[PDB]
Amino acid sequence: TSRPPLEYVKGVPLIKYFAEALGPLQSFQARPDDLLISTYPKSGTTWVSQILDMIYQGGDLEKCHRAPIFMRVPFLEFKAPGIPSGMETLKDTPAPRLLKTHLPLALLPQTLLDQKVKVVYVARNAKDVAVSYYHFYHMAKVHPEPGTWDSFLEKFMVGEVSYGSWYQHVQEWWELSRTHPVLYLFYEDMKENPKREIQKILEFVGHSLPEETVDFMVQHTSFKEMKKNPMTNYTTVPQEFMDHSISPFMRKGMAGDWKTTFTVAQNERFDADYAEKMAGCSLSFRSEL
Ligand SMILES: Nc1ncnc2c1ncn2[C@@H]1O[C@H](COP(=O)(O)O)[C@@H](OP(=O)(O)O)[C@H]1O
Ligand SMILES: N#Cc1cc2ccc(O)cc2oc1=O
Repeated sequence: TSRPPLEYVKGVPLIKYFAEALGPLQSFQARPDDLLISTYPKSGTTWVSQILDMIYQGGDLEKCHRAPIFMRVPFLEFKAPGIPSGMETLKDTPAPRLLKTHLPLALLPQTLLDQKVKVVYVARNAKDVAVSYYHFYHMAKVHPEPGTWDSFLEKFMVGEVSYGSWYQHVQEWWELSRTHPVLYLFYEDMKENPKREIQKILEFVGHSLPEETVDFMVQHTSFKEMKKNPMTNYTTVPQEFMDHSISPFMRKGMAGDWKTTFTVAQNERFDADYAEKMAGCSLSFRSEL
C-alpha cells in the first residue's frame, strides 16, 4: 500500500509523515509578530492564506506570484517524501511571517500561545467540510483510502480522519478566542460578502488599504481567479502527491452543495448526532446561503 494508515498522537489521528514532522517542530520558536492561520482541514485555509498574503504584499499581485502559496505560507506540521518539510521552508521565510496549521490545541506548539501570536481561524459548516474532505482524500495520496462516501462519512462523525474531530476542533478554538487574540471567521460569511470579511481581516491585522486596493483583492481571491492561478491551485506539486485528474484541489467553492451528496438517511443520522455534539456550544453555522 502507498496509502499508509493514520498514526495516533495524544488522541489525534494524523498523516504518518505529519506525525514525524512533530519532532523537528518541537524546536520551532514563534515571534510576537507572527500570524497563524488555523483551520480544520477543507474550511478555507488556502482562501484565507491568499487573502492575508495579498494584504502583506500591500495588494501587489506580482509579489504574490513569487512562489506557490505552500512556500509563501509555511505549513508547520507538513512533510512528505521528496518534498521540503514545513519546518525546512520556514527557515527561508521573512518576517512578518504567515504560518499555517490544522493542529488541534493538544498538539499546538505552546510557543504560539506564549508569544500571543494573532490567530486567524476559519470555520465552515460540517456537511460541506465532510464532502470537500472526501474528495480531497481521493486526490491527495498521502491520506489512507477514503472508501465509499458512506463509510467515510461515518468515520468523519467519530473523528476517525486525519486531524480527528471537526466538532472538537471548531469548539476548542472558539473557546480559545475568549482568552487569546483570535479572529474567528466563517467560510459562509466570506462566500456571502467577501469584501466585508476582508475588511474585518484588515482591521484585525492593523493595516489600512484604500477601497480600490480592497476591491482588487476581492477579485483576486475569488474562487475563479484562485482556480486558474498556478500559485494557489496546487497544480505544480508532483502528481505522485496530488492528482488533479482525480479531483481538483480548487473543486467547487460553494456553500450548500453538500445537498447533492448527502442522502436523506445520512442527513437525518448526521443531524441527530450533530445536535448532541454541539448542544453546549454557542456557535451557529449556516449550511447554505
Ligand atoms: N477563493 C475561494 N473561494 C471559495 N472557496 C475556495 C476558494 N479557494 C479555495 N476554496 C475552497 O476551499 C476548500 C479547500 O479548503 P482548504 O484550503 O482548507 O484545503 C475547497 O472547497 P470545495 O472542495 O468545497 O470546493 C476549495 O475549492
Ligand atoms: N498529500 C497531501 C497533502 C495533504 C494535505 C493535508 C492538509 C492540507 O491543508 C494540505 C495538504 O496538502 C497535501 O499535498
